[PDB]
Amino acid sequence: SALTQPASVSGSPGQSITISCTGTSSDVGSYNYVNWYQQHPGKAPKLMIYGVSKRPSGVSNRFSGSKSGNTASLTISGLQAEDEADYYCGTFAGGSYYGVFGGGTKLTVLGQPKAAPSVTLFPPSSEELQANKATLVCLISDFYPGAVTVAWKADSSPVKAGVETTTPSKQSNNKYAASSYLSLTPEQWKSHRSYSCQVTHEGSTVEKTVAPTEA
Amino acid sequence: QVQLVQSGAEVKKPGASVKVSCKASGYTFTSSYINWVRQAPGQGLEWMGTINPVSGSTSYAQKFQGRVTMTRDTSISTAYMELSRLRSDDTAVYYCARGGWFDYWGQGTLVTVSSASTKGPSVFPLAPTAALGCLVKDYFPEPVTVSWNSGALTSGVHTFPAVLQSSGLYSLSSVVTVPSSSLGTQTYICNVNHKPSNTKVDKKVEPKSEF
Repeated sequence: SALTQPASVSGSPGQSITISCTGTSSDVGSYNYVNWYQQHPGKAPKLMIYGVSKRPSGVSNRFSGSKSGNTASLTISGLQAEDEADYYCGTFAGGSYYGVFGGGTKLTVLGQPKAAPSVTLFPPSSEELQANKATLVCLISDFYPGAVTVAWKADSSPVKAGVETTTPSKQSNNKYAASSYLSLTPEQWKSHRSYSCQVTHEGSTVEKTVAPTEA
Repeated sequence: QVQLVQSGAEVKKPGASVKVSCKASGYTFTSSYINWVRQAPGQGLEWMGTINPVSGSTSYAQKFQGRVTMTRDTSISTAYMELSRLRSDDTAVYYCARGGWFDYWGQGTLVTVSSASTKGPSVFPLAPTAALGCLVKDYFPEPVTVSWNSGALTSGVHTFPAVLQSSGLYSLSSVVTVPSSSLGTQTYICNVNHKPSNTKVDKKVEPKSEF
């Protein structure tokens, strides 16, 4: 069974933050086997907490773990810049126990004011459609923290097929940029009243919409 | 110190197989399980299975049953993971980790599954302060450089990092924010360069004609 983590959490230096990991009564609710891993960009994960609350030798006492019901939680006190990383919860794997990891949580240690994304949605060009192809282009920039959720809709219905989204990458100003592309056939583009790019940042969702015709 | 060393990065075509090794040092190999986990680029950790280094007994994740094999050679303290009938979405860093708690991880083995070969982009105008741009589709490998008006236009230009598509090809967009008053009088041309394929494209971006 899946373990659910928030997509992203953030805090300022010196502050305390908590990352949740929700399972079911059959997994997290039954065993003291939830572990937490820290992963820096381009590095292998590192075990921070095992067995819900135990720290391996050498791990800072600023990291602690707990559990209540079906939710295990990692708490980091006195946030330092080096704490900025992705964090995963997972269960013990071996013997009768099958492994599972949570989806991960990006932790940002705030170094500048939070900034909402600037979103621009472009419809397929006349040239691309003439070439019997169609691509919707959703450009997301100047956001901080560097975590977003991008989703697409065909009219009011969700669409997953033909979607290619980048992971956020740091711009020269330390804010982030990301982009998402939706590939369609020219018929799919003209058959719908509209297509939408939905961008969620820090619990704020903006939806940009394009239509194939003016009336 | 406990260490798990993994074999080197590989690139495989769809349908092929890959065999990753994981060699232990700094502890007694047979005293702990070896777990296998993978991570697609920008995605999360995914468990693949566990092997008991004493018996060689295995547990495979349901998602991979039928095409994943795990073995070990205790004489050289090495565990192996072989994944067959590779797909594009098997592109990932593959890790081994020690014990049920995954308390030490190997450095990871990057496996890319692709049939992509050198290809120049197709460029499309993104008609329009106003935002206008150029869509640079389906090229391989990186990089593409984009200039505007042969380098005359630099202010307000943002060329986005490329998306690496499930097809194995890249696409990117370059956008420029300009005063909306200039749309009727100023010409905007993006100049796309893809040195690996020796392709250069100049594309005029016209304002989205009223009526």
